[PDB]
Amino acid sequence: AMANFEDFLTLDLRIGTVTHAEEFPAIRLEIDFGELGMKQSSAQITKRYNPEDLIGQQIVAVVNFPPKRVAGFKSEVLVLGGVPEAGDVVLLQPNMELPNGTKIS
Amino acid sequence: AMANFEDFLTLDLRIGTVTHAEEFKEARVPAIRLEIDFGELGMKQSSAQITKRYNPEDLIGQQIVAVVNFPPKRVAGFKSEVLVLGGVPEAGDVVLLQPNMELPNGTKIS
Repeated sequence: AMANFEDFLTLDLRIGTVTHAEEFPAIRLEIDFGELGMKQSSAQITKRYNPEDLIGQQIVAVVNFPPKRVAGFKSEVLVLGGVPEAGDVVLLQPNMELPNGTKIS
Repeated sequence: AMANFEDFLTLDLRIGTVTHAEEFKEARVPAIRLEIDFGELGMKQSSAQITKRYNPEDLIGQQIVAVVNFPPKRVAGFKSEVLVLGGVPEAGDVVLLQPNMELPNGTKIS
């Protein structure tokens, strides 16, 4: 099914840096989005990522959806990844460091 | 302004690998013309205004992220079939998105 570019333009895709990560199947993240401030995300990225690995990792997120609660944790942004098989995620990242809050287009 | 998740679900974002790249002028703007392998979707062509930070040589074999289900974009005879995504920290400056680890071409993004 063909998509509308104006729907893409409604999305706010940003770069942010992971500043905290914790696991108690998801990882709770806090992420620095620059002028947008700090935001939380819950990400089902336990297949490949250990919370230690992630501090200072730059990610790509959609920042302007309504929040959702995952096991009580407020997830405010949707962190984007490729899914080559069910349960598996590889994070997207910029190829070079960018300023936090950089817009994607 | 707040976006609807259902609208996001209409988009088809995919990983592809650049197999060929050439510097050219798109409507008198320096750009790189890319041929990109999207796995099950096959080969697609795109133009990207990425000359600030990229040269054709170092793009070959690189994996990128693109939206593949928009109508094609045409500029001055050049059809772009996918939108290659990048961060734009200032005018003229593009840093490409990439997967953090290797993925099969055509892998879907969510």
